[PDB]
Amino acid sequence: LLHAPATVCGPKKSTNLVKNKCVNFNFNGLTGTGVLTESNKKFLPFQQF
Amino acid sequence: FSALEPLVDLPIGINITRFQTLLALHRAAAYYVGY
Repeated sequence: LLHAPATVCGPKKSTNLVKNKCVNFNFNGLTGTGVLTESNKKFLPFQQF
Repeated sequence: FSALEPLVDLPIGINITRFQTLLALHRAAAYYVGY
């Protein structure tokens, strides 16, 4: 372990799809409560927020 | 007006002091620097 940023690490598990239920979530560190409903507005080809 | 987008980021964590460019030779162009 060094001051350099980590380049290799362990894996991560993925859950199944779900909608229309007010349930907790976690997307790339974003944990909150809401209804994961679909959208129409389009993002940039590199935006994840 | 300009609109610049992120290409890629590589964490290497090394001290960087000096900078320079690399050109080509053969056997007329301009470029700038901003701080």
